[PDB]
Amino acid sequence: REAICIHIGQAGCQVGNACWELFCLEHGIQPDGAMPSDKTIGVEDDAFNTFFSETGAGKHVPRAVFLDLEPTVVDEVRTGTYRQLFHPEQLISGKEDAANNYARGHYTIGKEIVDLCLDRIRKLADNCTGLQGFLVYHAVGGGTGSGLGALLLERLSVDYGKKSKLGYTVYPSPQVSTAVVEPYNSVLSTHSLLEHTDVAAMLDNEAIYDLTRRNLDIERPTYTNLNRLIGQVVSSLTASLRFDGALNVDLTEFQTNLVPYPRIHFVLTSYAPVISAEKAYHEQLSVSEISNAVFEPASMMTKCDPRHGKYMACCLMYRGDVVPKDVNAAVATIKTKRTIQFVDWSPTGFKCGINYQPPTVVPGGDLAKVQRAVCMIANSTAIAEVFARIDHKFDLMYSKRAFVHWYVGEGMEEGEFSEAREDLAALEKDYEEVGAESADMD
Amino acid sequence: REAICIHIGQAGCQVGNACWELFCLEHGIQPDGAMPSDKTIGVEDDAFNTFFSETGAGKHVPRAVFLDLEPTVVDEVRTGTYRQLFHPEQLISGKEDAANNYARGHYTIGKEIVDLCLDRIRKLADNCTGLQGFLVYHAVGGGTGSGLGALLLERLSVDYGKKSKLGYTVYPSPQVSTAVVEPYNSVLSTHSLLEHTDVAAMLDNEAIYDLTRRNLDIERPTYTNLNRLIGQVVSSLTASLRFDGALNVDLTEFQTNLVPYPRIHFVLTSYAPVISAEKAYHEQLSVSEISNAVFEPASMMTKCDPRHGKYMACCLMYRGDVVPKDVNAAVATIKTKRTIQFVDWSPTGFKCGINYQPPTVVPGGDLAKVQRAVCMIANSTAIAEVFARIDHKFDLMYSKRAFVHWYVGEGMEEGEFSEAREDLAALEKDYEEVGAESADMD
Amino acid sequence: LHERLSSKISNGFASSAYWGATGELPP
Amino acid sequence: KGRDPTEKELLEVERLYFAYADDGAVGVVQKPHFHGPHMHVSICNRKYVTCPNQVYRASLPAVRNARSRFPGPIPVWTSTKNLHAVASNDTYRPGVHNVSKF
Amino acid sequence: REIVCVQAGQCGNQIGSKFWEVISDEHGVDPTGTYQGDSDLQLERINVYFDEATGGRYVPRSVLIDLEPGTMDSVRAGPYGQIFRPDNFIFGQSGAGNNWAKGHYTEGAELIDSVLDVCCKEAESCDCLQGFQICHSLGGGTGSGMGTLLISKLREQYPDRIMMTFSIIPSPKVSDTVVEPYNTTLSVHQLVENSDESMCIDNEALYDICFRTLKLTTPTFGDLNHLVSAVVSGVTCCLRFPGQLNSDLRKLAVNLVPFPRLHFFMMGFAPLTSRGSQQYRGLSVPELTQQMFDAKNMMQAADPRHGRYLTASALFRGRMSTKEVDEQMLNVQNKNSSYFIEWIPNNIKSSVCDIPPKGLKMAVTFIGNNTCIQEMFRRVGEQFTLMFRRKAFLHWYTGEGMDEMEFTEAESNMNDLVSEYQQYQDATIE
Amino acid sequence: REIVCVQAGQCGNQIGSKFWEVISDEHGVDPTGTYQGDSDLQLERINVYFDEATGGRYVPRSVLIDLEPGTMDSVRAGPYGQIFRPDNFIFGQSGAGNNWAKGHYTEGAELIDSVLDVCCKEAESCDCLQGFQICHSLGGGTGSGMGTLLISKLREQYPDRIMMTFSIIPSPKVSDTVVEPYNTTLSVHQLVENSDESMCIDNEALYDICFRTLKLTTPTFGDLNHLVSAVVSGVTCCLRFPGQLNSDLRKLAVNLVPFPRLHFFMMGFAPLTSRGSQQYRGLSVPELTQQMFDAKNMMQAADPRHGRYLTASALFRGRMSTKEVDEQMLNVQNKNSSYFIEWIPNNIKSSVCDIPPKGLKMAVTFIGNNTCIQEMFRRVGEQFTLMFRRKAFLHWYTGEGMDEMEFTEAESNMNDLVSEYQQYQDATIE
Amino acid sequence: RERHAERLSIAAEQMKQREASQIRKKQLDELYTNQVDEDYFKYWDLCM
Ligand SMILES: Nc1nc2c(ncn2[C@@H]2O[C@H](COP(=O)(O)OP(=O)(O)OP(=O)(O)O)[C@@H](O)[C@H]2O)c(=O)[nH]1
Ligand SMILES: Nc1nc2c(ncn2[C@@H]2O[C@H](COP(=O)(O)OP(=O)(O)OP(=O)(O)O)[C@@H](O)[C@H]2O)c(=O)[nH]1
Ligand SMILES: Nc1nc2c(ncn2[C@@H]2O[C@H](COP(=O)(O)OP(=O)(O)O)[C@@H](O)[C@H]2O)c(=O)[nH]1
Ligand SMILES: Nc1nc2c(ncn2[C@@H]2O[C@H](COP(=O)(O)OP(=O)(O)O)[C@@H](O)[C@H]2O)c(=O)[nH]1
Ligand SMILES: [Mg+2]
Ligand SMILES: [Mg+2]
Repeated sequence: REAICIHIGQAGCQVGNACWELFCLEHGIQPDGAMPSDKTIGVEDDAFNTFFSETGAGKHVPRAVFLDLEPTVVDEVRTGTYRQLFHPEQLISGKEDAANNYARGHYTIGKEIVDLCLDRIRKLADNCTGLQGFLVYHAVGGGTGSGLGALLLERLSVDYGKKSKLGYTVYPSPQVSTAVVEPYNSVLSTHSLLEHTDVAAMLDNEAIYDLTRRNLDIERPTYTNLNRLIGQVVSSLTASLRFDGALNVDLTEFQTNLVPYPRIHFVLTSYAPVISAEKAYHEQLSVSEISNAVFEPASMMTKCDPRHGKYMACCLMYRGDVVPKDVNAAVATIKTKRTIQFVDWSPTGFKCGINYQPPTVVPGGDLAKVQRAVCMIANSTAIAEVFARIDHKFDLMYSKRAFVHWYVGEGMEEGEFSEAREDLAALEKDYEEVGAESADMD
Repeated sequence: REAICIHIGQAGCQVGNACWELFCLEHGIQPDGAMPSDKTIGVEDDAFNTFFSETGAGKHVPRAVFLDLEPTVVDEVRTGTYRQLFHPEQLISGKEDAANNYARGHYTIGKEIVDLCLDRIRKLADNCTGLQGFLVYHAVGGGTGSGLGALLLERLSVDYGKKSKLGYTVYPSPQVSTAVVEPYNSVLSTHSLLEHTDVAAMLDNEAIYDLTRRNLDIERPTYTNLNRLIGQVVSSLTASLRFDGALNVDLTEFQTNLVPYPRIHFVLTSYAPVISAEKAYHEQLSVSEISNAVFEPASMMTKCDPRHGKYMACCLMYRGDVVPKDVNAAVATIKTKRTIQFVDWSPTGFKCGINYQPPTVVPGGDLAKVQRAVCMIANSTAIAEVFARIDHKFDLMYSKRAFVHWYVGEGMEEGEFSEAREDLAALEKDYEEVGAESADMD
Repeated sequence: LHERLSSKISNGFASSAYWGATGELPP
Repeated sequence: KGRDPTEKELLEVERLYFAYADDGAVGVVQKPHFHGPHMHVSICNRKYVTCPNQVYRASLPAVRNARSRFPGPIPVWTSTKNLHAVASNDTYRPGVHNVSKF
Repeated sequence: REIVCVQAGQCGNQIGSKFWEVISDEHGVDPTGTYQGDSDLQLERINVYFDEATGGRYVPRSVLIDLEPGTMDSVRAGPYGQIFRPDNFIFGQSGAGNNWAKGHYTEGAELIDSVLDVCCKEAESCDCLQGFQICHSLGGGTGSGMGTLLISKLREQYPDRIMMTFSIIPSPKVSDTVVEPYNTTLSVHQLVENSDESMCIDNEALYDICFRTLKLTTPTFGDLNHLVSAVVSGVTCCLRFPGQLNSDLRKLAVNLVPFPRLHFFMMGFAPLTSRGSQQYRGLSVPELTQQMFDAKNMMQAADPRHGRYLTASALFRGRMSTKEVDEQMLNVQNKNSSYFIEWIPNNIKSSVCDIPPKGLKMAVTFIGNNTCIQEMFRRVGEQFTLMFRRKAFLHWYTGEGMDEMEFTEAESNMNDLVSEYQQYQDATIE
Repeated sequence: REIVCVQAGQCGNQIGSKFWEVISDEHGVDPTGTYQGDSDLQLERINVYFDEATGGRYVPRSVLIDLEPGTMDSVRAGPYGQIFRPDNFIFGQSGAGNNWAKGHYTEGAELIDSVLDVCCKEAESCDCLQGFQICHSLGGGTGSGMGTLLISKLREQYPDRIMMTFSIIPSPKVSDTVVEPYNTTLSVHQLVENSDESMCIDNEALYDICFRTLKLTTPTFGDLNHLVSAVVSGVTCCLRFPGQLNSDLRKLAVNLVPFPRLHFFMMGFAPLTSRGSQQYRGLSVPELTQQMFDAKNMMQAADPRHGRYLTASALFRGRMSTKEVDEQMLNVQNKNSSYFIEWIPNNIKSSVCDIPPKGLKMAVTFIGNNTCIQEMFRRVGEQFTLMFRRKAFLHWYTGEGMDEMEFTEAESNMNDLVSEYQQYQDATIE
Repeated sequence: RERHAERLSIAAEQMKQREASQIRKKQLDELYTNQVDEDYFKYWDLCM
């Protein structure tokens, strides 16, 4: 039933604004925390309970924390439109940033703030009766997102134990870039993240820019568009908890179905009817068409091509007016294709979910209104290329010790670079070896 | 049931405008794509489905793609009268033309554009349940039509396999000419077309100009007249799929009846009651008169005389108010003629078709209104003369390597000229060998 | 005379692929 | 042509630029490209430092200093002998000889 | 598909001023830069020659270069001069002195970096760049030296695009300057290597056009530059308006040039007729076809009757039938077979465009590749050999720094161009 | 996050006066100190540059230091002079005499304790202190000597903060004083040890900006100081207003400096254009980026084309799409790839801020770390070697008390800085 | 019949969204173009 959201740094807070806008508008909570219940349904309703708690006077308050080291974005949230929705203790802000240094976030500054975060999360978790996981939003390219996200996930993993942790992660894009030191922070993040996360979903801004140019008709997209797409994806995945349906899917089902070996937990994500109103009105949008859509690499929100690898597992979420026979016919058609390949040790490649609630339309939004949608998360060996290019860029800089004095001054041993780079080399070899056919190994 | 139309370059898009105008007017779809609401017929007809698909709100959209390398013609279609009919994805336009270079279309530019075209065609083929062939319109005289048409037909032939591919092709006229380098592009196109097309129909503008001068009373014809004639021919051939009749003819029947050996697949086409309104009232137009008309060389749409060769197979399509007994009596009278000769290995020379739907009348058109029409496609050895003349033109220029540096600069080996010219020489010898009587060889 | 020549310059801007096309359906 | 070339016709070897193909054949570059960076234009624009059409080795051409002249209409340039002396158009042109690799 | 213009020297800047007047008239752009046109067809391709400046305004994508600012103050003072961007005017301080070596080596290298910076600024702003267009005279000083210098730099930087030049060459009959042969010879040597396609115009041919065909009582250099601006704006018309059979500069080059050195072309424009005669003859495709091939209407002193056509191209503007174009080109090709090079089976390309220039029902521009162009270069070489044998004015060029071997290079290159044309003229099938 | 500014000597005091005019304008502070602004966005970060005194008024956290009071009376006479706290002006009674040793050792040590006392009083009042910002010239006397003295003392007392300097250095072409090389060499020796990040400006480059780009008819030192005040106020804009991608001085340092000695940077600001020309070209992100990398718009005499970029940073102000910023910065990195150091895979950081500088809808400031800065230091070292070999003026410095060994140490340290830049400037194919 | 009517209503809603999106696109394009006023040139050419 309940889930707690943790938003870290700039990308995570900005994506949080779009997420909470959507969850408010879909459930019907006013920006000041109220529910104008006007229906004659006779008995009350509970779908909000996953994301909101009531005090008793009927105000709603949400199950989230916003964590940042710089004040500006959280103070912008404090002064914005949703001022009265959040509890002021939930919005935590430090004085100064981690300056794109993972070492500064992890060792120097995040170590002071981290205990307040755990006290707030504990205070939330005590006001629950069926918590079934954490959703975490952060970017691994920046200093506080990497350092404090890793430190906080380590502490959470010790304190809460078996509870599942599902990450939505913005990785450094393969040729658009915003800062020089992105490879060092991403390598060190991935080193910490390997041990302490159950499924990690990867996003690249370059892919969502391509998708918004190609599918939507937007010449000049900005982060609010990308954040609204991410919010739609998270709403699709969590809808199985919140509304009636034929085949529900609990958050624990993802980890069991998607991860074959404990290091192989990085998944690709795509969403089908990303479409403009003029295209939406030029075409019918049947189940088989959107099922065909989720497998094209042009639909993905991460810049990787799955045609350079083999699929290991697929998880397909359908929401809206869909019938199981059409899902079966679609999946059988996908299975027929010759350019779609599964590893020979994974014969039963699919997990299905079917929910009746269609996706909500946001007043200022750019997506069309549609009767049905499908969302996919999938595990594929093609992902090894993302690590290989990050590792190549790391090798290029570290071969000349390009920036190391900053990291050593802010508290990190030089040895940590070699350890992390060797761990990522072993991860590359794992993805190379797992993809080797069984007939060759006798 | 379904057929997909592919329009390439300038001639193919302009002929497409006339074709889709005709198919709309024949079925009754309005320019905005909605059936008229004033009619109260009560029945809910589906015959359009061969060429249109419905979304569900009742708009119609057509099963076609328009492919060009220059923007201007496709932007004219986008801004024209049928703007709202087409889905915008179907109208594909590049930045710059193939500049009358087959090499530029095939190697440099079409190789870049071809994957978008293949993805659109795939998206069409996924929305079918009884696809029974591709119709392709292009000219082999220009650079993008030859190079990208060949490359795309080759890719279609690998991807779709056994499915039939029928081409409507504009060959270089024997004295009307538009560009200097036409022989090179036509030879290099034809080299690819031998392997990768099931039937190819050839058209020459000089013949349609002669036909519009002699039969119609038009002193100053232009391409819109020719394109309306071509549209009528395509409507006659595809009418067998769409309306009730005595003897239907599926698109797969053409290849079985017309092609004796796998290289001998180029056929001549003609159409009978091309007549003006003032002549139409001086003359009756019975079955036997139009059957006698289709055999005169003044009726042909390619500048060749079939009296210089021997027929192997003929396919006669009758549409309108015709009775089989009159078709049989006419064909037996034609068979009696002394200037019509069949090869002795082909005793049963004829295929017949009979459809009840008379030809549609277009408000601005130049053909008279007639109750019946017949259209013929036939295979004959006279066709060897067209290739022989394109060869001398190629040989005269190639003797001095007159333009080859353009082709070599745009990516082609000089060897490819000699290979194609030797293959066409072998095709000439094939037409000599196939036509020799068996009684002479004992 | 002047108005006729002034009107004679407006009609020089026209395209030829959809010349006279209207799209009305015969019943 | 069926004949072998004569000594006079073999002088054409000097006037042409030769190169190897990828498979080992010997050919002639019709239109050589600049040995510095240049443009190949397609559906997208791109800069190539090296391309197979180049004849000589790739190199970065020297450029003239942008701030060589005085900030004004007066005719004063920087000297060619050192980095601080000045010169004018008296008996020589100092603006044409300010090109340097670094 | 954007064109960048370069205007060099007095002749180039004046022709450019008339060209941008003609183009601004055709698209209905006011001399303040405001769009005032009356059909969307005018607006939808305005980007081809104009860039859009803020709140309404349009600016023309042209670079003006000259060695003495005398001309620049005159063009700024002209009726359309305000439209030009102030930063686009590049000028020196001392003159070219009518000397090629001075224009190429001393003041050339001084200015050339700022012109290349402006040309790069203009080129990199286009979303897709089509060829450059350059107007200059070959007989002058800054025109010849800096034009060929800039052409060489742009050819280094954009080798895959098109390079187009319009060039004025000294009359054998009415020269304005004594040292014309040196400047012409060195410039043609540069052009035959660098250019993809080059058009040549004789002022004597424009005078004969004006006096015999137009019967002008008192022609001026403005009329000659108006004829040139008319053809220049005509060649690009199919790039920027719809039509039944589109054509393009690259398609022209592919159909016109058989071998890369044979890229020198003749020019003509057909609907020319005096105000007294205009009441007597309506426009039609036969009239345009007869005038287009009439040597009275061709802009070079060499006449087609002494040579043979390798290739030709005709671009028609207006609402007209394709049948008449095809049948006219067929009838001329069949009836005139001796004037066409026989080892090419069809020499003429046709093209048809829907949109005529305002106030004309129809127009055609003719481009011809004819071997009789060899006679002009031979004549220039004769005047050069007369001057060079006696070292008549050579100390100026040698004082700038040239080795005498440069003059022998230019003579050898021009002689080889004449020889190559003469050899292809007398080739045979055997 | 509060910044403390220090302005030293006449040049520093004049630039400071123009800076505080620009900053007071952006936050709507009346010259009486009263807030008269029109949006809450102005108030919420006013603390960054102003401290609040009671009953509304705000006073600017700045220390004014000079050795002769002439400038202080001039700044008190200026239009904004009243805003400054009276106790913050520290001055002596006799000039520096254009001598580094005089400014550093004899009159320096007498005053320096009162300056440190004021700076500590100002620093300990902040709730959280950001780096210091210092403006001074290196060629002068009190600017060089007392600026570097104060920098050393503040770096001892606040080693965990940022130390940032903007510094003007004498042109080889347009100098006001004969003994400039000694003062420059000793100051660069002090800075390379003491500074965290140092920006260098040539008055010659600002004159070329004004004359070529702005076409000013009669420039004055006020214009030069406005260009400097524009870049200085632009660098801090993301500290004090909201935006889509925040940035900070420390974040700039972390991305710009690969190794601790390589901390000298070039500056530029893009939207510069004369009032006559501005009507002809609208501002846009491609235009700002193109001007931003154009060496015409860079504030030093050394040209980037003779070196290679290790790193660069661009800070954008205004309402704009992130896609255009990202794709433009990618396109510039791809198109000029030979000028970027190849062992760093992506050299550019971008940042976006919502609030532009007053009277422009959008602006960008550029900070660049380029090896061509070595040419400036080499030139100063050359002039020093000419003077030092002949003992040209050393008795003044030795009479103040300097050891010649100080001069040899400073020369050696600058020569090693030049060598470190020189190894990275040139390619090594091996 | 009920299902068909529901589909028609959704199509009408899509038409309305199309119109709103066109208006918003025009407004954003107007917002993103740059402009200059007199505060730009205030500090230059004073000769003080
Ligand atoms: N999709 C998306 N990407 C963002 C957003 N905000 C920042 N990014 C990207 O994430 C990376 C920057 O990470 P930041 O979140 O700014 O880093 P940080 O967490 O603030 O870390 P510090 O800079 O030390 O405070 C860049 O690649 C940005 O393009 C956002 O709102 N949406
Ligand atoms: N019947 C008919 N013939 C046409 C039409 N358009 C062009 N042609 C002929 O086809 C040949 C020209 O081929 P194009 O279609 O223009 O060549 P393209 O496909 O555009 O190739 P590119 O020029 O490289 O773009 C000439 O023989 C024309 O006469 C048309 O609409 N109808
Ligand atoms: N057709 C034409 N010729 C011109 C024009 N102006 C100058 N000329 C000719 O060009 C030659 C002079 O060259 P010029 O342009 O002055 O050379 P520059 O000094 O290098 O610019 C002479 O033959 C002039 O007759 C003009 O506006 N039109
Ligand atoms: N840009 C600028 N330069 C200045 C200003 N005042 C002086 N200078 C320059 O700085 C040098 C003189 O240094 P100065 O400031 O007098 O040194 P000080 O005596 O120690 O303060 C000369 O090159 C002057 O041209 C100013 O207000 N702005
Ligand atoms: Mg941050
Ligand atoms: Mg074409």
